[PDB]
Amino acid sequence: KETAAAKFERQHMDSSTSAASSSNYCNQMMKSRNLTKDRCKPVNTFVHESLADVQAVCSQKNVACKNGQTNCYQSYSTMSITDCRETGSSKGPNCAYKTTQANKHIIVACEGNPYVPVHFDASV
Repeated sequence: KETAAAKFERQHMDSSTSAASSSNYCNQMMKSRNLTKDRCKPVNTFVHESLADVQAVCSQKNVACKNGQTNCYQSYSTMSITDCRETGSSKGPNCAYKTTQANKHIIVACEGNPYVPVHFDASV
């Protein structure tokens, strides 16, 4: 099975662009990253920064996690991101997503050795 670190990269990293290119970005990306396999993942955020920049967040601002955990970190600077949210009439096997691009700090949960991102908690 996929490691937590690898799953985080597949689900949340997109260093190939600098921002959601169009309104169909999420429809394409959620498919390409295999997040629409057996169900449409309802919500997912892609970060448009280098993997190195996102991994660096694990040494940045230590904050509590939504779930009350303490291995969360908030990026010191804002980053380009794209939030993908499934929309109402979305059923299957065709998933429909609304694409919302923004520049915000990200909060990720980290763990392991190396100490890398394993979950995307939120963006502020």
